[PDB]
Amino acid sequence: VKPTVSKAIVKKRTKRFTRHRYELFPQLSSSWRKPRGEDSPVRRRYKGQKAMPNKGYGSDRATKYITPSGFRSFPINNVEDLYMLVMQNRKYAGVISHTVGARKRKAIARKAMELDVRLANGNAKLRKIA
Amino acid sequence: VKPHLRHYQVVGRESPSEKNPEPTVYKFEVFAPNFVVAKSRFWRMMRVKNKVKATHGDVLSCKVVKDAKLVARNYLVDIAYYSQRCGYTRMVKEFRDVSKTGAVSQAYHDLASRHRARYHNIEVLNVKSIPDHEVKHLSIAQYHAPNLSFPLLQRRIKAARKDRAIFVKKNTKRAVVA
Amino acid sequence: AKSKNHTNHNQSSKNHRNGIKGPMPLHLHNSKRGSWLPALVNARRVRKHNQKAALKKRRERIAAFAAK
Amino acid sequence: VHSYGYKSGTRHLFAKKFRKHGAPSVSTILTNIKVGDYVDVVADSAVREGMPHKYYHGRTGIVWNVTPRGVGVIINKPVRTRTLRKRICVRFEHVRKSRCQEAFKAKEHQFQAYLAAKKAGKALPPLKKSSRMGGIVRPKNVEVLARRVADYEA
Amino acid sequence: AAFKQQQTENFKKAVVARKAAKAALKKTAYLRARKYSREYRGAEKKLVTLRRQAASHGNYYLEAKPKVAVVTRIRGIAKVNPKQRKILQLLRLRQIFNTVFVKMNKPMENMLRAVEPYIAYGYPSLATVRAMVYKRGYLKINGQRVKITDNQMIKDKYNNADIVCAEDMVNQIYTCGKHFRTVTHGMWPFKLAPPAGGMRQKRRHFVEGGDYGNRDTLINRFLARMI
Amino acid sequence: GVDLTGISKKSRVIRHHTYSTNPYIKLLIKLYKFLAKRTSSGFNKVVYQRLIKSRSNRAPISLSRIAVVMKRKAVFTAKSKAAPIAVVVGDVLDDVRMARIPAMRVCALRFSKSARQSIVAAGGECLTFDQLAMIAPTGKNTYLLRGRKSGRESVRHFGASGVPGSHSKPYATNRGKETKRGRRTGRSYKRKAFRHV
RNA sequence: GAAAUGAGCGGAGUAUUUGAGCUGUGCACGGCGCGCACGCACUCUUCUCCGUGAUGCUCCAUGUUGGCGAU
RNA sequence: UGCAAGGCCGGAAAGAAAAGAAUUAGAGGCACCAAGUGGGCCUUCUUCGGUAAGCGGAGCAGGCGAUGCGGAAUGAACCGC
RNA sequence: UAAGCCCAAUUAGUGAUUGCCCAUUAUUCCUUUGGUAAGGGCGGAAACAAAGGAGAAAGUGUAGCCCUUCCGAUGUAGAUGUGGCCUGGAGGUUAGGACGAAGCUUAUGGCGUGAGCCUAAGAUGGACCGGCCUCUAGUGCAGAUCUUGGUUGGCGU
Ligand SMILES: *O[C@H]1[C@H](O)[C@@H](N)[C@@H](O[C@H]2[C@H](O[C@@H]3O[C@H](CO)[C@@H](O[C@H]4O[C@@H](CN)[C@@H](O)[C@H](O)[C@H]4N)[C@H]3O)[C@@H](O)[C@H](N)C[C@@H]2N)O[C@@H]1CO
Ligand SMILES: NC[C@@H]1O[C@H](O[C@H]2[C@@H](O)[C@H](O[C@@H]3[C@@H](O)[C@H](N)C[C@H](N)[C@H]3O[C@H]3O[C@H](CO)[C@@H](O)[C@H](O)[C@H]3N)O[C@@H]2CO)[C@H](N)[C@@H](O)[C@@H]1O
Ligand SMILES: [Mg+2]
Ligand SMILES: [Mg+2]
Repeated sequence: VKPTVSKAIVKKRTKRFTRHRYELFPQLSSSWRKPRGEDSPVRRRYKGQKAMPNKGYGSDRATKYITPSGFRSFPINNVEDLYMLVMQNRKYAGVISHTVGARKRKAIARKAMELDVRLANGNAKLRKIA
Repeated sequence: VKPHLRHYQVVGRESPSEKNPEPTVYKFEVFAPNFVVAKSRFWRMMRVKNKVKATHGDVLSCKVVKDAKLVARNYLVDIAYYSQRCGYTRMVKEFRDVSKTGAVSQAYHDLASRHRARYHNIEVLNVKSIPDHEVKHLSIAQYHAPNLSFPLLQRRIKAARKDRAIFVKKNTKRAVVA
Repeated sequence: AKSKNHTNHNQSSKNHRNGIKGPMPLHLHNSKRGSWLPALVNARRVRKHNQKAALKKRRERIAAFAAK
Repeated sequence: VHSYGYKSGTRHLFAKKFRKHGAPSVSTILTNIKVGDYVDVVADSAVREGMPHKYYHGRTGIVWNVTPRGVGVIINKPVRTRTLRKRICVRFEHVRKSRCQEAFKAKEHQFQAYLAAKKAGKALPPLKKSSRMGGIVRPKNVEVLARRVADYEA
Repeated sequence: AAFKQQQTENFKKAVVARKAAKAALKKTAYLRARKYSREYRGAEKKLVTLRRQAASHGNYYLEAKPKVAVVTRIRGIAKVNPKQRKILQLLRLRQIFNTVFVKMNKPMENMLRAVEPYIAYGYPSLATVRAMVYKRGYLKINGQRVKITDNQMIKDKYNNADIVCAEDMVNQIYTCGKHFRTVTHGMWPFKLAPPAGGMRQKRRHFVEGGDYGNRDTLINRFLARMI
Repeated sequence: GVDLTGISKKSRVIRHHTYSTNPYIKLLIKLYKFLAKRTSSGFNKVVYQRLIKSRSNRAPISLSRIAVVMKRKAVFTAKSKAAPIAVVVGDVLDDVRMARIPAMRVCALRFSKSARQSIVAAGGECLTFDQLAMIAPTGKNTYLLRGRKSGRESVRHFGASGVPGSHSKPYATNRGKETKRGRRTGRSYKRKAFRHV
């Protein structure tokens, strides 16, 4: 398949909303925690500070969730889950799960060329010829 | 500089009341930037002289007065101004300008410099072009000499905004930068 | 120790957030209890006639329906 | 006001006007107050009996009670966030009949003056034209407003 | 297809009915806007005649005092006292550079005196009204703010059979008429741009050398830099 | 930038969906949300909006109450017309205190086992709202009723109970406990049973 | 150009009726104890008409000219 | 036969004219349940004690508290927003 | 011969408008999100093989049933909502794993506003475990002179 197309992917922000002042502390994760500090410069929204996640940063819903190939991603675990993506084929792409073994990925990658269903993590070498 | 004040003739009147069925119509000469200022200086003077308000008020006319031929005249701008100390000082102040509305504008520019008085603290009375033989101060009377002949010394000849430069070449009309 | 005694500062701004709720009309809560009593006992004699007139008028409005 | 009694701060308020002293007049006794009427509570010292409190002195409300020498009257008092209706009871000298609805009973009876001249007759007083229209001014007198020199010497 | 044929045979009638109502309202807006233009041009000639008949015999023509004011708000929403703040709500001036047409009677002037540091008002011309109604005039249709695009949408809004086009609204606004209130309460408050070229001083009256207060028809050149 | 001061206080609480977990109320909300928009009848507007309401706000009606208000409308009904279909969005309970009742046709959201019997034994009929969407689908010749919310215990406890005028009931598991001070004139005061307004 | 709703894209013509002039006759206006600066009533300048529902509920797909790109 | 009261019956009703003759981003009226707070502080103006105070205490409003942003080089509170 | 003070202009007695520089303001154009939100469509119109395409759910809330339109949006203390995220166990269902599960590692990208989720590579591991709906609780750390273990600069002082 070739993906269905739409307008260009805008992505209001590509920078991660990381935590305030996490770089100075090896404990602190980069996952966002909201400041409740009463004198916090990020919370009080100063000029030179990090931004905070907000409803305005949300993504264009016509183009939301689609990967850079042009496909939404549906995680599959075996061969019978390719059969859901037959009509929904130029919209969704298969993502073979990590715990699926190397033996069962042959059966999935053979039929996903037969049945013409894009896998996001499989048979990219073979899809390049045909 | 084609002056900043205009000669408004504001005509107005109190109102047809039933106390006063036909009221008195008043004429008023004012030098104002525009007619909205000129109408309000008129109702300032209707209040402080005639007990008339603008609410119970008619402006019958507020029209500009065109000037004259441009001729060098001598103007007596009999002018008064308010300061907090020594309030309501009145001076006479003969001037030398081409028009009557420009003569009052000069009076507002040196009541502002010699005495630091602003627009609303100045009332202007009886601007008239007087002849040469009535001018009393010699700093205005020195221009009635029929053979004046002064030189323009100590000048500031600047370039013409299209050919101005930053670095010219010291004996030369070039422009090495700009 | 010492503090601030009495202030009326925020209160008029607090009183107008949910409004000054205005007075209610003169047909609501117009109880005549506590009024001058000889005229209160008289008006009870009249309302006990106006109720049986209202019982008779509605009963007379039904016989002017079962015949028409 | 350092004391919070009933008549506190009522020095000038419960006083009588200059050369207006004396006991109340006979046209106050004969003035008959009826239930449902707008009266106007104004406390009358020289009675000093059945006076309203000092709050109810410019106030005006509806009579709800008439007793032999008393008038109940419903007066709105705003408290915090609400306007509750206080039913005070005074002596009859501390109420005046209110002329608040005088200008409404005037244009009501003008609407039975009109409609008694339109449906039956035709004679009407003419409608009044506005003085704000643009007429011509015939100047019977003109002056010059000029701020003379002699206006400053005073 | 037995049900679907009767629907498109009824849709066929509603197409020729909107095509008739479009050209019927095109004529009675072409005809009614000609009537008003004769009044705007002819009554303007009448006062040029009366002011010459006045001036020839030494008399004066007292012009009619203006009945319509245009009122724009020139200061923002901060630090406003509750008497001044309520009048700015009752004039529908809740944001900076909102503009409303009001009548110029005694109830409205005594509301405009109370909020002068926040507003700049004056007397509009015919072109100031029709530039505000055409370019920036919107309507309150279904509780929503929709822009005037055709005279059918105006006629659907007012339902008055006297206000059928966009020249009816500039008529009732410019010359007060019986329906000044319904036209202006019909529209949303006009939201203008800031003036190009600037403002001289927001904080002082127009007579003091600034911007607020009354401009005795000078408000047209100030709004002509905003519309 | 807009001076919208009292604009959140103009908002009200509407709740377009139901909180119920019943799959048969959700089918009537499927049916009457269809009829509310696709019909100009004010019946289906009110029947849809009253079906969303909570179980406390769907207070039940008694069968002797249906039998009295249907009587007082059949007094001034011409007897060529039959009678309306009584419809309550809520429960019909039986009334012991009213033995004989006419043949009325009642549509309720649930009937008792005994309110169902005394309707059909009087020659009547218990309907349901899918069955009312077929006969009178817009509510022609109906009589929409509610059921009483005053007289509840909770409504009788709403109030202060010790400010003047209030005759609400105190929250007390012991009845003879809160009866002394502030409730008898001999025990220093008794709250005034009446206050104007 | 995947419904181009136009004084603009089309058809169909030589005119349409907007102003400016110059005006008639009543009224209104301006002076008196006849004027009307052409207000209200009934030759110059300009393009004027009719056109196409959705049998499309929604979304997405169609230029030109180079540069790069040969597994 | 008047008066006061509560009803009943019929009438009229610019739904409020004209005189500057209102306006409204005007859904009105009820009720339940319960947080946090109950140290405030600054300012134009009015003001009290004080020699005074970046002092103490009040009045009307607006602010900071709780809020940045654009300006006054810097400044919780000023100017603009 | 101000880059100072007081007045005044806007390209200058030339013939009329607004010298120009800067905002989380204003106008307008996009996108998001929420409404006391407001309207429309949802009986598959006909027709169409491979060698013009897919969707269309009567719907609080989703990867929102699909479109069109309008308005609002910051906030401490606080309240609330969330087919909002995350952890241990239980009831059901649907699947993974010696062709490599859990765990660990990261210049492994992807996408979600975000909490987070998922893929890839380990020249890591060596046997268990995921997703969804419900049920349950010893369920989320950055600080308590926090507890216990280890480490570190001072310092080869
Ligand atoms: O029952 C009383 C009521 O609780 C009380 N508010 C008031 O009603 C006012 C009315 O006030 C609105 O009532 C709404 C809720 O009761 C309220 O709306 C707002 O409430 C908040 C939370 N309750 C917010 O969540 C939200 O901003 C908004 N819904 C009030 O706006 C006024 O609007 C009326 N003008 C007057 C009523 N008296 O009095 C009731 C009497 O018991
Ligand atoms: N009076 C006319 C009729 O009143 C009916 O309502 C009447 C009664 O049904 C109703 O009485 C209810 C009672 O049903 C319910 N079970 C208990 C409730 N407390 C009572 O309410 C009444 O009674 C108490 C008695 O002190 C009063 O204090 C209270 O003010 C009053 N609401 O209140 C009215 C009694 O005067 C209906 N509204 C209607 O049929 C009709 O209008
Ligand atoms: Mg918080
Ligand atoms: Mg724990």
